Amino acid sequence: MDTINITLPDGKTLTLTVTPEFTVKELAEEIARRLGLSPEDIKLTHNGKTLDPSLTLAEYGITPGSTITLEIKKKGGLE
Repeated sequence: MDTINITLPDGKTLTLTVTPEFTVKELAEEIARRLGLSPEDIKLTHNGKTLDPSLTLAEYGITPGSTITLEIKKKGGLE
């Protein structure tokens, strides 16, 4: 396996390729470019734990062919 699935709040899924040389920040900027968003707002969550952009994908122990869910934070006003 070399492809991964990413489930967004819209309900659809996207297919991207992952490598041990790619970082969490790099992989996030690639997928975000197609959706028109910023990497500083999207957070990757796996097994209940979140992934940091400073670390690597091979440090967390992630493999291709797994299910990943992303989340985004929205702001309206003060109250």
